[PDB]
Amino acid sequence: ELHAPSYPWSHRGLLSSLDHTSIRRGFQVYKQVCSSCHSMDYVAYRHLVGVCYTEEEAKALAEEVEVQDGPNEDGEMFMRPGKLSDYFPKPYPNPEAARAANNGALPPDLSYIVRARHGGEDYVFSLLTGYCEPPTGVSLREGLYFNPYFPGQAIAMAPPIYNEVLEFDDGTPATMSQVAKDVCTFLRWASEPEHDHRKRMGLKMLMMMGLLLPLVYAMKRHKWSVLKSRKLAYRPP
Amino acid sequence: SIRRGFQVYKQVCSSCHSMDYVAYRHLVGVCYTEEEAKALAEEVEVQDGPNEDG
Amino acid sequence: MTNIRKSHPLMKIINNAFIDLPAPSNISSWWNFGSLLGICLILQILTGLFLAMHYTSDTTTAFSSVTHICRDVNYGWVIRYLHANGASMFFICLFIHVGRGLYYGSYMFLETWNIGVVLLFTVMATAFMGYVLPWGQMSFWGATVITNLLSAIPYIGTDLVEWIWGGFSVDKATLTRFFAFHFILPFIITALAAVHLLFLHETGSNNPTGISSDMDKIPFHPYYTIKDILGALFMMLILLILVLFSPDLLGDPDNYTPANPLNTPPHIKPEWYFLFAYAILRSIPNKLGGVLALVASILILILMPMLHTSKQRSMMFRPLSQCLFWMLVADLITLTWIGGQPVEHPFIIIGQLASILYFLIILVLMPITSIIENNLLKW
Amino acid sequence: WLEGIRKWYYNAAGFNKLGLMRDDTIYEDDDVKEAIRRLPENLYNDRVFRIKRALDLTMRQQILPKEQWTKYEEDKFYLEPYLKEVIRERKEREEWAK
Amino acid sequence: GCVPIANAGDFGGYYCPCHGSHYDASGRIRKGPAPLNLEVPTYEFTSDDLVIVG
Amino acid sequence: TLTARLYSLLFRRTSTFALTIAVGALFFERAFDQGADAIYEHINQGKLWKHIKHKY
Amino acid sequence: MLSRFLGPRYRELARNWIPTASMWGAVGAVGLVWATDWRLILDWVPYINGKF
Amino acid sequence: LVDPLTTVREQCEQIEKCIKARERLELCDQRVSSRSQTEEDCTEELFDFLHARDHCVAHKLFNSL
Amino acid sequence: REFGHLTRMRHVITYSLSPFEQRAFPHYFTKGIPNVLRRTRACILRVAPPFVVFYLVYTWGTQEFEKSKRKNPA
Ligand code: HEM
Ligand code: HEM
Ligand code: FES
Repeated sequence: ELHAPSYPWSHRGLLSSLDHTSIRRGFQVYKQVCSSCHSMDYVAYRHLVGVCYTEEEAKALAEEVEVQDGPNEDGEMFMRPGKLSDYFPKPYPNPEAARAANNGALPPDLSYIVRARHGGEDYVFSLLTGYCEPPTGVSLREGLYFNPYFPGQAIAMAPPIYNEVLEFDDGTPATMSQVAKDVCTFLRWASEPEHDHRKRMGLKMLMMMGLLLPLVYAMKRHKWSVLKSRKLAYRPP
Repeated sequence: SIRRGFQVYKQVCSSCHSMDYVAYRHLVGVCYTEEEAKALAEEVEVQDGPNEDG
Repeated sequence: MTNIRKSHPLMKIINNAFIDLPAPSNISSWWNFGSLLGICLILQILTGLFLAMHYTSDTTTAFSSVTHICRDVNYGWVIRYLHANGASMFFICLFIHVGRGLYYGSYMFLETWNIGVVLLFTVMATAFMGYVLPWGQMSFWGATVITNLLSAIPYIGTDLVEWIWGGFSVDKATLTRFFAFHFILPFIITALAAVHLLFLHETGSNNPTGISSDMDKIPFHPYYTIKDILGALFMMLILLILVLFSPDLLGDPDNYTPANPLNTPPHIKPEWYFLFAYAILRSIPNKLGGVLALVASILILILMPMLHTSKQRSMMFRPLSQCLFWMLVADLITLTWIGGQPVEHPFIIIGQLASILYFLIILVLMPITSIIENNLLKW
Repeated sequence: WLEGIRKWYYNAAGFNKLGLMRDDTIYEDDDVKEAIRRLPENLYNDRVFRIKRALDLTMRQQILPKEQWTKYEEDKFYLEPYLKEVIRERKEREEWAK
Repeated sequence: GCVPIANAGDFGGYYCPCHGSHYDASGRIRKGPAPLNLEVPTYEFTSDDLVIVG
Repeated sequence: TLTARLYSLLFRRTSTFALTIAVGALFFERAFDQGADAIYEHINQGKLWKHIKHKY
Repeated sequence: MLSRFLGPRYRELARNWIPTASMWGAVGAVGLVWATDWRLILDWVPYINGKF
Repeated sequence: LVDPLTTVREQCEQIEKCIKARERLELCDQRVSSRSQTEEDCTEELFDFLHARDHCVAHKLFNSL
Repeated sequence: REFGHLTRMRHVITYSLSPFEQRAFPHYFTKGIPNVLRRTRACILRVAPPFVVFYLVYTWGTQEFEKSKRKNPA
């Protein structure tokens, strides 16, 4: 089938890292577009602190949403404003409610959706910026939408990303390609909350082994030069 | 005595206590026969999982 | 008045093991992998411990606990990916070790070679269970596919599966069972490795030339300790590159999906270090024959010392056998490539050809080549 | 003809480059070990030195200059008679045990 | 052993996604590699429709 | 020669050798961490949550 | 290998050890049936089959 | 507001490889639609055109965002 | 099997040199490069052909898969 092209992400470099302002925009698009139908329960508002939002900002975001907290004195379930430690709200109570809601289809959890799809971000980007009319001959079942990049060539998703879908606080034009770019960077971060630190540790390893290896090699050669300079002589009678 | 004690639990103690680790299946072959255990289990209503509507 | 190095019991054992042990002078770099195995083992025993310290074993908390180790535990992701890719490093070193033993005729050490085969089986089983542990889609479905092979065994076979599954399918019971087995097995591997070193020390290592080197022997400590340190540095370079720069290079992305028994991934492939055998499994339509060929693909190493017909021991002076050996290596690589691709034209016929050629090379081509070989040299 | 193939094989084998003779490269089983023990002292000393020089060269990953290569015609056959006798004695023992 | 998807495919019965085996909406093969038919359990009909499978 | 005086002062005694190694590690940690952090920060200038937190 | 072990006295030794080896195999068969509790065989021995 | 993706889309479609894919797909369209009943579905030529256009647009585009 | 009773060697003399009086990288490129070239020349004719055959088979099989996955004019 059709595989994704290799887009030149700012983080695709060996030592490059994610664009954290793009992560900040990506969280916004997640919260105001796909939070209605997708769950990211593995990540929590705590993780957002210091990577693309500050402490107070993340706290305000948590207070904006309301979550369920354990039973009160009367043994009754109740709502409360979310704090910095709650995980991201799940839009549907049980997965079956999710499947029955949209159309017999379960929106995959986005927490690992970048590392759970062959192609990574390039796929999901091409997924969102890939909707097109069916080619002549296809008789798409009602309630489905055509997306060539999706295996099965028939997404159950509706086109989520149109122009002016939201209002970025930075003021960047929320055009479709832009919005998809930040949502994909955010999704990569969600799937890999180590990408920043991984490259830093790798850089340290490279510039450190670049002197460790020649030195241990020199020690080996120094120790072995006793044998490698051996000069044999055979003197029979 | 086990068979009688189970009834005692069912009618008196079960109003406010529980033996969550014990299922009706355990009673088969110790204090109730298989059909009797079926009848005992069917006298009560238990929560189940989500339907097709969640 | 004496060295406590060569009089204290533990110190005497260590001294005879890797301080004053007479080693061949001309040992090439291919021998370093021996230690590169043990170090890997130690690393695998180490990191796995720190994984078992934040890993539950229930199907409702397996994947979640793994994600917890990756995202929340301080520096936990380093340990997790270090384990996942140190497994691949372990198997790369294992395959290169087996290749070295095959090429230089080290299988003449019968006890050490057989113990090595046992170690290979144990390591493969341990890695299989470990890959089952994180309870991904790949994990669950590969476990089902692999264990369902035992249904092919006549009579007892079905029962055996229900025994290992602890029920009717890979489920809650099997996950914890595999956790316990994956924990215990590496210590058995360590014991067998100690026995292996014992057996090897009773005869001494074999040099690349294949000839006895009792005249040119050097002490192990001043030379091969630093050689092994360099080897460990290189292996750490490769492993750390893998973990730090491209961790999900040798894995499969579908393993990052919670195991759902009601849906299978587009492809069901095992870990890479198993594909070479999986392709052989796929070669024969007869399921029982497939399982038998799967076992024989590894058990052939047992027969390998018997098939040795060449007057010489190694392959240093056997160009024809050298081309045969590299044909075998290319064949194994071909089987590994075939395993990944689905069961379609032309992968099916290529897989059958590769599987046939593997046994043809090991059992027939090599002994006949050695027979021609001796004749070409007056003996 | 065949001897040309044999000479090509001797050249491509590589043990000539190390100064080794044919019999130095043989695997040392029990029969070969007993044959080596049976060797006269003067032959044994040359065998040991040739083997040690070859191991040295392989340790440093080198070969002798082209002039000091054991030629195919000069490749004597010292271990062959002793190995043949040892094999004959072993065959006699096995036949008697039969 | 790849679980086939619901009633769809070439004829409409099944479509096994792993290596493309077809089965009609009876477990019976009609296309693809699909060595044999899908194997049917020891079903037991109760009253109405609550079939006790196995 | 600088190397000769350095050897006589530091490397002759294995105890002074170990002390030299220890202090060298102490200072090398700072030097290397500073250098590596500076390089990584320079390569990815303007992208980490330290060149942009000032905007919030 | 097989050239050496194919002998008159070698087959004679095989014949000598045939009874011990064969009824060692019988020992193994009975032990396997017992430990496994092989019902297929144990249904025919008179007293033991009463267990099932 | 205009999409930079859209802007780069026609520029990438103005490519010889994309051009060839265009009339391939168009001919397939006539073949499929003209016939009363056919399962031969022009997804293959659509996929070729998409692969060409998307490999083109991958190099571009990202330096406009 | 310890040093002292491994074998019996006579009339051999070996001369060595302290590691502190000889270079640890003696002509690492003056004779390193020609030695490497000889080593690879004396082994490539036996190593390469199997892997080159595998590469041909790989590319042929992959393109066979690709152009067997297309549509057949019918
Ligand atoms: C658990 C993994 C293993 C460990 C830790 C291990 C350990 C070792 C070590 C340290 C050596 C000495 C270094 C060397 O010669 O390479 C060695 C030698 C050897 N091993 Fe292994 N080994 C392992 C697996 C195997 C396997 C799978 C085989 C093959 C069946 C094998 C066969 C041999 C042989 C034949 C030797 C002697 C090599 C020679 O003399 O040239 N080993 N082993
Ligand atoms: C013989 C050496 C070992 C090998 C080859 C090995 C291999 C593996 C593999 C392949 C995995 C799956 C990695 C993945 O999720 O992708 C794994 C997981 C695991 N192993 Fe091991 N292992 C070894 C030793 C150990 C030991 C000794 C322990 C216990 C101390 C251990 C504990 C674990 C745990 C807890 C996991 C689950 C965590 C995870 O999968 O990331 N392992 N192992
Ligand atoms: S598993 Fe059903 S066809 Fe491949």
